[PDB]
Amino acid sequence: RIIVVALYDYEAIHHEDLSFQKGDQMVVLEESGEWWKARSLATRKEGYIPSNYVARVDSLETEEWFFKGISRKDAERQLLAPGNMLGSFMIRDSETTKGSYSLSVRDYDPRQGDTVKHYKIRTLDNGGFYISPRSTFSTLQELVDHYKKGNDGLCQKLSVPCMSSKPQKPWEKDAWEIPRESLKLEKKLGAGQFGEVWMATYNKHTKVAVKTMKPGSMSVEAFLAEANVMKTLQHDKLVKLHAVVTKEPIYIITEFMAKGSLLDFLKSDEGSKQPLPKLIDFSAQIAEGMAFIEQRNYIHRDLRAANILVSASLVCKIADFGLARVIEDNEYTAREGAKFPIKWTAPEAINFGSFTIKSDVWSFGILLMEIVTYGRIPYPGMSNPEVIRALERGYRMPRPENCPEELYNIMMRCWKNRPEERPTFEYIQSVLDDFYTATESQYEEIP
Ligand SMILES: CNC(=O)[C@H](CC(C)C)N[C@H]1CC[C@H](n2cc(-c3ccc(Oc4ccccc4)cc3)c3c(N)ncnc32)CC1
Repeated sequence: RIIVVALYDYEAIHHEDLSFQKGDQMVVLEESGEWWKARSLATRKEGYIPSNYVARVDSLETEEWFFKGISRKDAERQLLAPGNMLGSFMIRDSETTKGSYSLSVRDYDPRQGDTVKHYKIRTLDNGGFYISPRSTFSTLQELVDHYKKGNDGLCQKLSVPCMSSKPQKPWEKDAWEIPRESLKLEKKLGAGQFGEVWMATYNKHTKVAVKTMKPGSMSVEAFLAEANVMKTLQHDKLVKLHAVVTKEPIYIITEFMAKGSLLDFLKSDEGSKQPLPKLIDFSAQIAEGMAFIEQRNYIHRDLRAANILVSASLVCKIADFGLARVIEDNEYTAREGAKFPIKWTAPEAINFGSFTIKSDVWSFGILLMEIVTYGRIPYPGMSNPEVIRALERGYRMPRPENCPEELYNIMMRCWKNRPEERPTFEYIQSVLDDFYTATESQYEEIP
């Protein structure tokens, strides 16, 4: 008997889904995938449930102020989102002390502006918790109630839990290769060289995006082989690949991203007004996604701002990872013109077809420049031959206005002519994640 309790409200969408009042209790039967088979004790109706809507009855996951499965950086982004107030907080699993916890608190001061401060919650050997030795607690709930009453050494008195929203429904069971009839294409979002993108509805209940590839552009078997790898590249900063239609014209079904391409967003009324530290955060998010791709020994091949998508909450997600590999070169695709962009591509990829994670690093440097110029064409005033010849002679784009020198230094590292001399995305991710807090302590040393 493994027992869980519902967190959010969820109703039937598929064959056998159940009732989810905000506080119903159930027993887990099976645990394969993100959909769990389970039986309820309330009115005892049965079927399948979304695992991310439930939580173990004795676990901290039931608490409003506990955020399971997020990082320190995630925590900071979430707390700094609009709608949160001074003293907004969360408790999360510690990233640097396994089994222990961390408290993250939204702070403000006129010098540093909006920040998030982090505290180590230590566990007592015989039970309980403390941040400072003079104030111990039997439960994390007692700790929270204590610091809601007064700061007692913290940067702020705790106010309310970090705002959150009901998570995405997990994708339907075993609906990887889906029938084309399951999709109603509702709005064409754009047309490109080798296909179109539509907003669509999947089986009357789920909003998705559908990339519709032109006949002649891809092979079903080649595409599917690659797509079966793509779908496993699951990370908060990569766009989620839900499903495919494995018949020409091949369809690629992904999560819908409300603010479209980062390139378009940077050139929009709203995006053109993002302050520099937000631009840096965008850059960090993309680098986190690319560090994942690097860790997974994968290659993007066409990294640039056009292929970054932006969510309604301004989360950046990498799209089209690996796709260029399975776009075919034939009479059909040739009729369009110009497969990959010279100004974004590493010289060894151009010259020899050597695409690697290091040519992606080169491209990332170009993307950084796209970001800090709000979407300007790379190498303004230069033709493609001019770019290639200048690069060969050690020319690189100069630092533009409103670009921190350290950011430009990262670009210059990305643009080493020898690929082995370019940094790892693991390195880039670390320097961008800590861009403004490099000389600052990890956690607050509270007395
Ligand atoms: C004037 N501006 C325009 O015309 C610009 C295009 C320019 C920025 C170049 N117009 C474009 C701007 C991006 C728009 N777009 C593309 C995708 C997408 C991307 C990749 C997908 O497939 C994948 C394949 C492999 C791995 C991951 C995903 C699926 C959907 C997408 C989405 N999921 N949600 C929302 N908008 C999306 C479409 C119209």
